[PDB]
Order: sequence, then C-alpha cells, then structure tokens
Amino acid sequence: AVLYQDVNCTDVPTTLHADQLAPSWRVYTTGPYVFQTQAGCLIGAEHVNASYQCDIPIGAGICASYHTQKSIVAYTMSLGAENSVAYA
Amino acid sequence: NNSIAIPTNFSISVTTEVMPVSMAKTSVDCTMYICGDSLECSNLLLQYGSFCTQLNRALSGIAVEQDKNTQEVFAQVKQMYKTPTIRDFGGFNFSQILPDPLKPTKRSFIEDLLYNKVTLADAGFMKQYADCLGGINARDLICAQKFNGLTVLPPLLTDDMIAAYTAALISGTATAGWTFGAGAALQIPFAMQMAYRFNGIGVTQNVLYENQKQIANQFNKAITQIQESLTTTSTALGKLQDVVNQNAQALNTLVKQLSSNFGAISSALNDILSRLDKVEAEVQIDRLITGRLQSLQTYVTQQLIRAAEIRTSANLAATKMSECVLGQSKRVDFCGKGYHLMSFPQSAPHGVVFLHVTYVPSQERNFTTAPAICHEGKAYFPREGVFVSNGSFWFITQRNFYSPQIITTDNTFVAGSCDVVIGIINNTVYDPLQP
Amino acid sequence: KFNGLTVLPPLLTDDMIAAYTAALISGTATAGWTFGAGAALQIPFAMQMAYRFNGIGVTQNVLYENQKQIANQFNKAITQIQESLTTTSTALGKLQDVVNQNAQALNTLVKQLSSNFGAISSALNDILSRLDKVEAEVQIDRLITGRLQSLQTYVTQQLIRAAEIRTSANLAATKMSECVLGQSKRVDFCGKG
Amino acid sequence: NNSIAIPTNFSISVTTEVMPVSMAKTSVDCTMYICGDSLECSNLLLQYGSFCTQLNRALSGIAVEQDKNTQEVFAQVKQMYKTPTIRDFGGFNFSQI
Ligand SMILES: *[C@@H]1O[C@H](CO)[C@@H](O[C@@H]2O[C@H](CO)[C@@H](O)[C@H](O)[C@H]2NC(C)=O)[C@H](O)[C@H]1NC(C)=O
Ligand SMILES: *[C@@H]1O[C@H](CO)[C@@H](O[C@@H]2O[C@H](CO)[C@@H](O)[C@H](O)[C@H]2NC(C)=O)[C@H](O)[C@H]1NC(C)=O
Ligand SMILES: *[C@@H]1O[C@H](CO)[C@@H](O[C@@H]2O[C@H](CO)[C@@H](O)[C@H](O)[C@H]2NC(C)=O)[C@H](O)[C@H]1NC(C)=O
Ligand SMILES: *[C@@H]1O[C@H](CO)[C@@H](O[C@@H]2O[C@H](CO)[C@@H](O)[C@H](O)[C@H]2NC(C)=O)[C@H](O)[C@H]1NC(C)=O
Ligand SMILES: *[C@@H]1O[C@H](CO)[C@@H](O)[C@H](O)[C@H]1NC(C)=O
Ligand SMILES: *[C@@H]1O[C@H](CO)[C@@H](O)[C@H](O)[C@H]1NC(C)=O
Ligand SMILES: *[C@@H]1O[C@H](CO)[C@@H](O)[C@H](O)[C@H]1NC(C)=O
Ligand SMILES: *[C@@H]1O[C@H](CO)[C@@H](O)[C@H](O)[C@H]1NC(C)=O
Ligand SMILES: *[C@@H]1O[C@H](CO)[C@@H](O)[C@H](O)[C@H]1NC(C)=O
Repeated sequence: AVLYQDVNCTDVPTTLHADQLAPSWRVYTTGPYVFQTQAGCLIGAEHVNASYQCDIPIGAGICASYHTQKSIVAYTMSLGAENSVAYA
Repeated sequence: NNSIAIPTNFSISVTTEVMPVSMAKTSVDCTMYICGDSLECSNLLLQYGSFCTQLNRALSGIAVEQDKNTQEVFAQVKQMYKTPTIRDFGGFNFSQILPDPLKPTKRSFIEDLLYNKVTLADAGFMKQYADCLGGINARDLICAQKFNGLTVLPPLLTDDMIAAYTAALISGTATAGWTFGAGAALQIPFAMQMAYRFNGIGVTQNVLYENQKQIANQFNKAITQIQESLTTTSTALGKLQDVVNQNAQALNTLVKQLSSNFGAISSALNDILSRLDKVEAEVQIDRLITGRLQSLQTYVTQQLIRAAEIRTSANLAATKMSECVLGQSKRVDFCGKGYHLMSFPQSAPHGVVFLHVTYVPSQERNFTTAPAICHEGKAYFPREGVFVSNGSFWFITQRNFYSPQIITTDNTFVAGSCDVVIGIINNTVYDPLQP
Repeated sequence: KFNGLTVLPPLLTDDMIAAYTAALISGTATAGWTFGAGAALQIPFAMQMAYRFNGIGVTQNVLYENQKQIANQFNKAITQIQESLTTTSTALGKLQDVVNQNAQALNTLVKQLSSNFGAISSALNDILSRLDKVEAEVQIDRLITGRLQSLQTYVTQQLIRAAEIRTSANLAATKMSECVLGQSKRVDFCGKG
Repeated sequence: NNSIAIPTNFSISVTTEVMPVSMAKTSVDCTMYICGDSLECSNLLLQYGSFCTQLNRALSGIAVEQDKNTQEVFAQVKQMYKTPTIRDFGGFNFSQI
C-alpha cells in the first residue's frame, strides 16, 4: 500500500502526474481501495470498522495489518478494554 | 536545648510541573537536497550511495523512539475506565480536571487552557500541499522545506487518545485510589482515600474528618487559583516552546545552507552545467556534493543529541507518573515541595503537566519539651509523638499538628532507670485502670 | 587567547557557594529535616538524632543510654576523615580529570593549526605572498574547509561532555534533595548501610 | 532452620562521595581562528557565514546550561540561616564543617 503525505484523495493523480507514470503505477493513484486519514490518502488497503492492536503504524491513530484470500486492511488502534468501576 | 516549634494549622497547595516528552519526527531525502532534480548529478551520487542510507538508518531510528516516549508515559494502564457522571467526590470538585460530557470537546478545561498557549503554527506541523503549489504561499518557509525534501512525519497517537488516557488515569485515581496499579481496581469512598493518604504523612486520621469542609474549600480554591493563573500569564510553558523553536530553526538553517557554493563558481547546478563542458564540470559538482553531505551529517548528529536529551526527560516523566500518580511517594522534593498527597496528569503539545497536591504546615508556636519522663524510677518514652509543655501541664502530641493528649501508659513505653538519660524530668503518668 | 579561544567565568563565586553550603548545614543542624518542607522548626539535636535512630528499626532508648559513645564515634570519624584528606593525593580524581580533559582539548584545538590540508603551506602569509589572486583562492579555501572541521569536532565533543556532566549534576541534585534534606530508605543510595 | 544472628554493638561511619557538577564554559571566535587577521581570507569566509553562528549557538547553549547545574544543586533554600555562635550541639562537634 502507498501513503501520500498531506494530500487529498481527489488531488492524488494531479500532484503525482499520473499521465507520465508507468501503467503499473497508475493503479495506485485511484480505484476502489482509497482511505482518507489526517496524514494523507492511503491507497492500497481497505478500511474496516473493527479495532485491533497495532501491527504496522501509519500515523494519526491508524495501524495497518495483513488479515484475511488475504489482503492488507487498515483500522484504528485500540487503547484498551473498556472498563467501569461501581463507586458509592 | 529545650525548645521546639509545633505547627497549629496547615494549607493545601497545588503546583505545576511541565516536562517535555517527545520532539518532531523528521525524515530527509538525499535526492532533491544534494542533486536538485538533475540527471547529471544523480549519476554521480551513486558513488556516495553508502553515505546516504546511514543517514536514513539514523533519522528513522529516532522517530520510532519518539513513539516510544509517549506510550511509556501515558499508556501505563491496560483498562480504559469510563469517566463518572458526578464530579463531587465528597466535597472535592473534579469538574475542571475531567472532560465535560455536555461539550463537543473531548478535553477538559485546564487541558483546553494548556492548548492555545504553545504556538505550534511556526513549523510545518499542519500544512496542506494544495496551497503550496501556487499563490504567494510559495514564499513560505514550509513550502521551501517541502520542495527540498524535508518533511515532518505525523505522530502515532493523536491528542484525543492522550486526552482519553489522562481522563482514564484521573478517573481511576478518583474511584479506586492507589490500588489500581497493582491489580484490579478496588472501589473506595474518596474521604477514606484522603484519610489514608493523610495517615501516610504523620498526621492521624481524626484530623481529616474534623476538617473535611475546610480541606475541600482549600482544594477547590487552589484549583480555581491555578486555573486562572494560566490565562493571565504569557510565559509558563517555555520548556515546550523551546523544543518547537529549536526544531524549526534547525530546519530553517538546513534549508538556508544551500546558498553556499563550497568553493565552486556558483551555488546552483543549473548555471554550472550550462556554462562548463563535461570535462571540468565534474570537478565543481563534486565539491558541492561533498559540501552538502556535511550539512546533513551535522543535522543528524544534532538531532541525535537532542533525541537523547528528550529521551532522558521522557524517562523522568514516566518514573514520575509511575511513582507520584499511581501511589504516594516518600522521596523528599520529588513531586511537589512538601508532603506529597496525590497528583494529576494533564496533556500538552509534546509534553505532560503535573498538578501536585501538597500539604504544608503554616503557623508555629514555641514550646518547652523534654526527652523522657520517669515516674517511679523507670523512664517512659513516647510511642508516637513528642512530650510538650503549654506552661503548666505536660502533654504528648504529634510532630506535625498541635493536638495535645494526656500522658497515659497506652502511648508511652518503659525503659531505663532515669540515671542515664540527659534532661529527664519528673512527672506523673495516668493509669487507666483503677477500681 | 591569541587564537580566539577564551574561557568565560562562572556566575557564582566560591564565596556564594560556601555560603549556600554553610546555610544548608546550619539549617540541618538547628532545624533538622523540617526546613525543606515549609518554615524551619527548631528542635534539640539529641531529639533529632533520636528520631533519626527511630527510622532505622532501633528504638529511641538506645541513643539516650549511649549518647556519649555516639558523640565520640562521630568526632573520631570526622577527625579520621579530615586527616585522610592531607596524606592522600588521589581522592578527587574525577574533578581533576574533568579539568584535564577540557585543557587538553583546547590545547589540541590550538595545535591543529599546523596542518596544511593538502595546500602548499600551513600558514596564510606564505601562500598570499607567493601566488597571485588567480590561483591563491584554490588554496585558501582548502585551509578554510579544513579548519571548519576542527571547530565542528570540538563543538560535538563539548556537547557530549556537557550531556554527561548534566547527568551527573541531576544525580547530585537528587542526592542533595533526598539525603541532606531528610533521611532516605533507599538501599545503597547515599552511604553504605 | 532455627538459628539467627543478632548484633550486640554498632559503629558510626562517615563516607565521602565526590561528584562533578559543572565544567569550564568556552567561547570560540570564528574570524580569529580561521583567518589570521588577514583581509583576503575574511572576504571568502562570508560565504561560510551560516556555518559559524551555528557554532556560536551551540557553545553559548552549553555555557548558560553550566550556570544552571550549580543552582540546581546548592540553591535549594530560599532563606539564609546564619551559622550559630556555638559548635556543641549536644556533644556532637560541628567545628570542622
Ligand atoms: C459487586 O461487585 C461487582 C464485581 O466487583 C460489581 O461489578 C459489576 O457491576 C455492574 C454494574 O452494576 C453489574 O452489572 C455487574 O453484574 C457487576 N459484576 C460483574 C462481575 O461485572 C458490582 O457493581 C458490585 N455490586 C454493587 C451493588 O455495587
Ligand atoms: C486555619 O486557618 C483557616 C483559614 O485559612 C481557619 O479556617 C476558618 O475557620 C473558622 C472556624 O474555625 C471559619 O469560620 C472560617 O470561615 C475559616 N476560614 C477563614 C478564611 O477564616 C482555621 O480555623 C484555622 N485553624 C486553626 C487556627 O486551628
Ligand atoms: C526528681 O525526682 C527524684 C526522685 O524523687 C529526685 O531525686 C532525689 O529526690 C529526693 C526526694 O525524693 C531528694 O531528697 C534527693 O536530693 C534527690 N536526689 C537528687 C540527686 O536530685 C530529683 O531531684 C527530682 N528532680 C530532678 C530535676 O530530677
Ligand atoms: C561497643 O564497643 C565500644 C567500643 O567500640 C564499647 O565502648 C566502651 O564502653 C565502656 C562501657 O561499656 C566504656 O567505659 C569505654 O570507654 C568504651 N570504649 C572503649 C574504647 O572501651 C562498648 O561497651 C561496646 N558495647 C557492648 C559490648 O555492648
Ligand atoms: C481536503 O479534504 C479536507 C477534508 O474533507 C477538506 O477540508 C479540504 O478542503 C480538502 N482540500 C482541498 C484542497 O480540497
Ligand atoms: C462501517 O462504518 C461506516 C460508518 O458508520 C458505515 O457506513 C459502514 O456501513 C460500516 N461498514 C460495515 C458495518 O461493514
Ligand atoms: C464545581 O465547579 C464547577 C465549575 O466551577 C461549578 O459549576 C460547581 O458548582 C462546583 N460544584 C459542584 C458540586 O459541582
Ligand atoms: C540547656 O542549656 C543551658 C545553657 O547552657 C543549661 O543551663 C541547661 O542546663 C541545659 N539543659 C539541659 C536539659 O541540658
Ligand atoms: C571540637 O573540635 C575543635 C577542633 O578540633 C576543638 O578545638 C574543640 O575543643 C572541640 N570541642 C568543642 C566542645 O568545641
């Protein structure tokens, strides 16, 4: 997967000059697997709503992993198990 | 030799302690700093190819370590305790320390005041690439830093996760006390926690229950005083500001050091390759490459030294969090000036601000004392406290509060023969057994 | 001094430092451990030593029956410490090494001015008085680029030494705060026992 | 399994501990060290002008630190207690310190 630093996902092919790139490079500038974080556009990994531990940290609370065919997923790191203490 | 001062009142003081935790993670591209997008220079840099990854194996060694400083400090609990719905823990007001559920923000009032005091908008912490392409914004410093291949990587933990960590820590301190650092959290009312913390100073627990309202009012007034003191002042977080200023000025110096020609005929690769043929253009470009490697080397060395200093500060912060927050510390002048009671952590940009709650005695009084009292040939020594005289009677008190008690046999232990103790006096000891 | 390498004086004199030390010792002797928390509270020295004995595990009746023996032992230990600082010659080797390292580094920086760095001479006077301005700029620049490296290395080594001195200073501050202004229970922190 | 050793006497010892606190502050002049009071050398040093203040921003960063290392150690009291006129605090002799 490819992370671009501080760009918007609509402006990825304009600021990378996708017309002059190789045909194998152009699949990593757009497509269905596009995620928008606070660090920039992550293209190559799908986003899931679950929360796990951190495997490959990206930034701004995002950690990628290699989950199940297998593919690269992205999520938000979990700080810990939610707990409550009954106070009286 | 027979005079002692015993305090008669006290005060509760809340003090601040600001320590940095991490600095700005930086990455450097060898190409687009040494060879300015020219094909003739990139064919010569390969001979120095082993001199570049050694930089990138160092600057990438700091940055991951910069994500180890934070999680050692804040992520000291494996449980995320939810914030209680009430803020009145037996008179002690925790409203401005804990997050407000009726607000869109996830940070408390003092945390909000600590932000908007460190001007983070001096470096390239938040700068989009859309406005960097055109307009007058190309005259900015950050645009030049980005065009020369000098970026700043974002941190792993955001401010919301750190605020959640601090809120969980304060909630665990309020609802459980010192016992949630050992194993599972054990609930206890806050008055009992204050009484037990008072009992670990040298003050008996009857003092708190007779002065609960005064201590609550003093704590609330101290919190209101420190909260207002963060708005009128202008310089209180200079430690956190110096890190940002140093990093920004180092990056700006590294950018501005590209105007030196290093002994060549020009400081740019374009007017050298467009004037001299390839016979003698390779002896001027190589001087520029060997001169521009030294700037990167010096920057990496200074970043490593600053990273070591920041790591030392982060280790001290982690020790202070483990010792002065999860429990009560007996080390003198470690957290707060005086007798430590408890502490509260607050987040700040690349730093932690500790609020230490401390007990200080205020009003003294002269007294005449004695080392021991012997009654019928046998010497009596105080178990816990000192013998004292108010002018006509002799009592036994504690060392940190004037609470006179009648000398009985339940607070004294016997020894000696009062022929060997220097300064012993004659007095009677009350016996609580008489039919 | 002729090559522009001076040593700046410290802000605090020796008299002020001795005044700080005397104030700390007098506050420990008269007030005790209670002048590091708030206001100083007076207490007789015998009762202070009884309380400090009570923090070990020894009851306080032991000192009042053996006060003269403890006083004589303390006086003899102080006398033996005083006489051991006159006969010996290697007891402050750390501070002596601290002085010698800085002196030797500055001397090496001075002596590194005799290297020509590949030029025809190690001095700027026999280069400018032999070659014209056309081909003298290719030799002076070699000397400048060579002599910047010496200053860079000196600054880097000074920074590393300053870091280790700051670590030792923080340890000394912790020792002064925890052991002088009180009585610490940490094993083998200050003392042996 | 049923034997214990208990002391019957003690001794008071005094142990010295030496620790460095500060070192010698140093300042370096760029123009005097690099160019031997010659005008031709100083006309070429200006292109290296950014490389010199970065030196003088480092050593001056050390010296102002060395004036703090002392005041963290010794200046831990805001009051000056005057030394008493007596040196006999209940038999303990303080005349040497
Ligand atoms: C009795 O102790 C238990 C476990 O220490 C407390 O914890 C849970 O409290 C919630 C909220 O009231 C209950 O739904 C759970 O059943 C409790 N138990 C467990 C195992 O999760 C409980 O609060 C305490 N009882 C009271 C009345 O406060
Ligand atoms: C210690 O000082 C506080 C003030 O800092 C005193 O608190 C007052 O107590 C009286 C009753 O004793 C109340 O009516 C007042 O409202 C309290 N506050 C003030 C500001 O006066 C306290 O009594 C003192 N304790 C002593 C002298 O033992
Ligand atoms: C404290 O009491 C003791 C015991 O009574 C005093 O010692 C003797 O007391 C008797 C009367 O009980 C006198 O006749 C003796 O002269 C006392 N002897 C001595 C050596 O003093 C003792 O004097 C009393 N006072 C003090 C200050 O210790
Ligand atoms: C502990 O050892 C000391 C000597 O280090 C002994 O001190 C002597 O005590 C007697 C009375 O007990 C005095 O008359 C002597 O002047 C003391 N000094 C010397 C040098 O003999 C002390 O008795 C010992 N304690 C014990 C064995 O319980
Ligand atoms: C990029 O996306 C963010 C978030 O939606 C938006 O605020 C910003 O205006 C966008 N930038 C551009 C140049 O469109
Ligand atoms: C994940 O969450 C988003 C945001 O609420 C939602 O639109 C989406 O349907 C979810 N996907 C699932 C549950 O697979
Ligand atoms: C606590 O402080 C808040 C904020 O100042 C205030 O509104 C409130 O009345 C105080 N008391 C309680 C019991 O919440
Ligand atoms: C205290 O010192 C004074 C002055 O020297 C002396 O008169 C008195 O006897 C001493 N008291 C004791 C109990 O040692
Ligand atoms: C304390 O030591 C000094 C110095 O040796 C000596 O003159 C003096 O007599 C001793 N005793 C007292 C009680 O001052």
